[PDB]
Amino acid sequence: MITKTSKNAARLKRHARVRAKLSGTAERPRLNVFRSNKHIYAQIIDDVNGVTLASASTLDKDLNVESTGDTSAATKVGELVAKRAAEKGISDVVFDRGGYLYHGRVKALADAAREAGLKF
Amino acid sequence: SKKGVGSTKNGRDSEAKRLGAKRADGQFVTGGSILYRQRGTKIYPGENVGRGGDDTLFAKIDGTVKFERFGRDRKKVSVYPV
Amino acid sequence: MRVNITLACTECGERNYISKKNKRNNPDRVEFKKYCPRDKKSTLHRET
Amino acid sequence: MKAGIHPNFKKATVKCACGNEFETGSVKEEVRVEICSECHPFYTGRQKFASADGRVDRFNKKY
Amino acid sequence: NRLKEKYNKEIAPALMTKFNYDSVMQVPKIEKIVINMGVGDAVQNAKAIDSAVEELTFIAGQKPVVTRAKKSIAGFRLREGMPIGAKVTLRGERMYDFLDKLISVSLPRVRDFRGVSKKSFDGRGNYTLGIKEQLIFPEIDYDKVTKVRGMDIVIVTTANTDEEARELLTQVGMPF
Amino acid sequence: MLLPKRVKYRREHRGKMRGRAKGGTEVHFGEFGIQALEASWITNRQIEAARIAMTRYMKRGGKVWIKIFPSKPYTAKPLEVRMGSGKGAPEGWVAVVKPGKVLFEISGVSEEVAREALRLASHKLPIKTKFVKRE
RNA sequence: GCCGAGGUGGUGGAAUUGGUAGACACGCUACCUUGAGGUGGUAGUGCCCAAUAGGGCUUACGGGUUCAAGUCCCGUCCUCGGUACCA
RNA sequence: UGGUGGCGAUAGCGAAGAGGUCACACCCGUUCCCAUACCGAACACGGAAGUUAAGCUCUUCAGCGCCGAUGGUAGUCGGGGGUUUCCCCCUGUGAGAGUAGGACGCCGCCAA
RNA sequence: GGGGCGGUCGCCUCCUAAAAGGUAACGGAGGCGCCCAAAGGUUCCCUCAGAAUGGUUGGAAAUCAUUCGCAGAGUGUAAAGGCACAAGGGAGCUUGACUGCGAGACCUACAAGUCGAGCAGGGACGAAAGUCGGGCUUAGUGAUCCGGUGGUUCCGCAUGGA
RNA sequence: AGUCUUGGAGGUAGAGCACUGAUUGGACUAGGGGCCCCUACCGGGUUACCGAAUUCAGUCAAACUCCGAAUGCCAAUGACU
Repeated sequence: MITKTSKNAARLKRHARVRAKLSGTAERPRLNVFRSNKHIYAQIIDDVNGVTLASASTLDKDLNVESTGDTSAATKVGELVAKRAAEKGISDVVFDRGGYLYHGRVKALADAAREAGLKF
Repeated sequence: SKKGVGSTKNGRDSEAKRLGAKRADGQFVTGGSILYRQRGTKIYPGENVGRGGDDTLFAKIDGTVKFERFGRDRKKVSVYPV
Repeated sequence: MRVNITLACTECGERNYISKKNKRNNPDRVEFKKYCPRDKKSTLHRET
Repeated sequence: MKAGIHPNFKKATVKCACGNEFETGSVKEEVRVEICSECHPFYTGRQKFASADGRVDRFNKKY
Repeated sequence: NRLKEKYNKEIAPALMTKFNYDSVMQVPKIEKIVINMGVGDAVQNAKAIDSAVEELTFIAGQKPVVTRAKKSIAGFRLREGMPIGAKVTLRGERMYDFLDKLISVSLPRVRDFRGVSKKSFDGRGNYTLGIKEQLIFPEIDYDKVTKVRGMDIVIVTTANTDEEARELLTQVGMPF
Repeated sequence: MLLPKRVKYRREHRGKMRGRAKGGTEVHFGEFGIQALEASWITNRQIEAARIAMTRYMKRGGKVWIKIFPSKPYTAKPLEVRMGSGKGAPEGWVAVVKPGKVLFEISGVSEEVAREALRLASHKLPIKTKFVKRE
C-alpha cells in the first residue's frame, strides 16, 4: 500500500507540542512561521486576543526576491517582520518556530529579527 | 466445646489521606493556598493555578476560584482576581 | 549493594552533600559538580 | 549517507559467459558472470534442454 | 541507472495505458526495498550477528541495523534485547541497481530455480523474495561463506491494489 | 451444580434484596415461564431440583431455558465456632432473585404440560412464584 | 480443630543456592562370563508419536508471578509431627 | 484560497463527487547547512519538468460515532403505617435506559 | 467476642465508606522496610498491544515490511488516580538527586507530615520563551539521649592555649 | 445559626454493559475428537461429539462504570429571621 501522512499533519502535531509551552500573551505576541515549498510566511500573533498584529510574507509584491525559499528570502521576510513590528509597536516578541527545527529558513527568519531588533 | 480457629490474614490498611477540594467555587483565596488535593490529575490546573510535585492544585495569585471544565469530559481549577 | 554517599568538594574539601549509589553498578569513586556555599559557585565534588 | 561506514561503489561492468554485458553499481569494480538472465533457460521462454527432455515415458512399448 | 530509465520510459506509459489511470501520479512506483536478514542464532552463537552485518554491507552498501528482539521469549531461550537479525531499507538509485542484480544476475544462480511464486502478494500490492542460500549474486564469494543463511527481501511498491503490482513486477523483470 | 468457573472474589458481602429485578421480568426466549412474587436467595440445589422436575414432567424437553445463574457466593463459618477471627470459608453459590424475575422457561410444548411442569418446579423453590405466558 | 513440614521414574530418595535435567544407589532391559540360574562385567533406561534426527506432556493436582516455576504465591486432597488447656 | 485561534465529535468516522493560472501540496535532485542506529522515507538545502490522483479545500448523507429533550418509572430528603431479609402512602425532588428530535461546522484575526 | 494457643502490632493502595472529608471489627484484597548515575534534568524528535496476510531455518509465537488499530500497551514496583499536547518510547548535552529561603495553604491533640508562587547566590539544557530544589502521584521508615566524623569571625571556671 | 436563590467538588442508591470479571441461548465457524477408507498421522469422507474467536438477543457485580440522583458538604450573594 505504503501510505504516508503529510508533512503538514506531523508539522501541526509538532507545532501543537510547541504551543503547549509558550503563547502569545499581552506585550509578548507570538511570532509564528509557516514554511511552504514556494514561499514563506511569518505572523505576529496575540493568542489571548486571537489577533495577528503584524505580518510578512515573501508573497509580497513590494520588496520582492528572486529565489523565494533561499535563506536570503527568509532574511528579507524576517527584516520585514521586525520593521512592521517596530512600525506597529510591539517591540518585544516570542519566536514560535512552528513545528520545524530551528535550523534553516526558520533560523534565518529568527536571526534576521534578532539583528533588526526583535528581542526574543 | 471451644474449638480454636484463627488467622484472618486481612487486618491492615493505610492511613487516610485527605484528598479533594480544599476551597470551593466563588471562594476568595490567597496566593499559594492549596485548592485541590488529588492523585493523578482528576482535575487540571487552569489560569493562575499550578500543579505541584505531589500533583496538588494551588493558587498562584489572590482571587476567586472557578471550577469550569476542559471540554469533553475533564475539569479545571482557575483563579481570577477581583 | 546500596551505600550512603558523601560527596566532598575538591577546591575546599568540605563535604556538603549526600546521595546514594550502588557499590556494584558504580564501583568507582563518583564525582559531580554541585554548589559549594563556602566557595559560592559550582565546584567539582568527590565521594569520600 | 554516513561517512566511514558504507563501502565504496563503482560502476560494475557485469559480463556474462553468453557475452551479454550489463551495467550496475556495486562494491566490485568489474564482475564476470557465468549465467545471466538471458543466458538462464527459464527466462528464454520454453527452454531447449529440460523442456525438450521432460517428455514422460509413453508406456515404452517400442520394441 | 538503467532500470530507472527502463521503468520511466517503457513502463510508465505502458502501465498507465494498461490500467487507464486518470492521472500520471496514479501509476504505481516501487518505493522501497527492505532486506530482512532474521538471524536468530545469536543466542547459541553470540558472534553470528556479525555474519550479515558483514554480508549485508556487501549485498548493499547501506549498512544494516543490528536489530533487537522487542520481547523476551522463553521458548526461544531469549530475553528482550540480545539483538536478532539485520535490516536494510532501500530507496534511491542503488535499489534499481539491486533489482538489476536480482533479476538479471542473481536469480539464475538459485540452483533449483523455476517460477518463483505468483502467490507471494499480501493483498495490498507488496512482494517478498524468500532466499535460503546467501550466495546468489557473485559478490558473496564461496571462500567467505560457511553458513548458508539466506535472506528475506521485501519489494514494496506504492500500488493500492494487488494485480497492478503484479503487472508492475512482471514488467520490471521478475519471472513467475 | 451450576458453578462459575472463575470468580474474582471468593468472599463477597451478602447484599440487600430490595427493588424489583433489573431485567428478565418478561418471557422472551420461551413461551411459558415462572416469575418470583417474592425475593430470596436461590442456591445451586434448588435450580437443580426445579430443572430436574421440569425435565421429568415434560419427558422430552424442547427447551428449559435457565435464566438465573448462581453468581453470588455465600460463605459459612464451621459448626460450633465463636464469632470473629476472620470471615468464614465459602460454601455455596446463589442466584439473587428479586421479585418479578422469570426463572425457567418452556417452548414448543402445550400449555397444560407447561403449567404442571412449572408447578412441579415451583414446589422446589422457596419463593412464591406465578405462571406467566408470553405477551 | 489449629499450626509447621512433605508430596518426584516401578523404588528409596537428592535437585530448595535462579535459568531448561526428571542426578546418585536399587530394581528393568540388551549383551557378556557359566552346563544353566545367582553374584560379577559392559551399554542404555519417564512416556507417546518418530529408523536417528527431532517437537510436546510431565515434579500430587487447579489457578496466578514470570520471558521463564520443582522452587515464587494461593486453594483442594493426602501423609507426617506438635497443640487441643482452665473450670 | 493559505496560515493561525476559540468553541464539548452538533466538529467526528465512513461513502460517493468536483478543483487547480495563483495558493497549499504531491513532485525533481542532493552541490553545500543538516540528517539518516539503515536511507534525502523523514529532517534539511535547492529547484519548478507534471500532477489533480493523495493530503488539501468544496458539495452532499443520518449507516456507526456524537449532542439530546418531554412524559413515565426506579431511587430518595421529610412525615407516617404495616403481616418488617422488606413493602406501602403523602409532600417535594428526580435519574439511567429508551425515545421525538439536533447534527456530516459555528465563530475570530491576518495575507493573498 | 473470657484467658491460654494461633494470628497481629509501623507505613502505602482499594472495597467496607452510606456521591465533601472522616469513619470500626481477629472485616474482604493486596504491597513496603527498595530500586535507578539513567529509570533524574533539559532540548529535539514519535506512538502502543494485538490481529490479518506476503514471507527460509521459523514452529502457535524471534526478526521483516504491509493495512486495521485515539488505546486492549507502557507507566522500575502493589493498588487507586492519571497519562497518546505525554507522565508512555528514542537520541544529544548534562547534574537543579543545588545553597539560603520561602508569602500563604493542607493536615493534625501534640510530635510531626505534605504543598508552595516568588526572591537572591551560582548553574544545566535550550536559539529563545522558559523548565529544572529527583524520579508519574501516593509506600521505601523511626523521636530523644549517648557516642563517632567533617567544618566553623562560638565558649572555655585567674590569664594564654588545651 | 437557619432558610430561599446561585455556583461548585465528590461517583453512592438507581440504572447500564461502553471497559473489567461472571454468565444463558440461537447462527456460523478454523479446529479438537469418535466411525472409518485406503494409508508416508498423508489425502480425506461423514457426523446435530465438543467448540476458541465473530455476530444477534438476554443476565449479574462492594473492590465494573458509557451514566447518574435525592441528600449531606463547601462557598458567595442579597434577602429576611
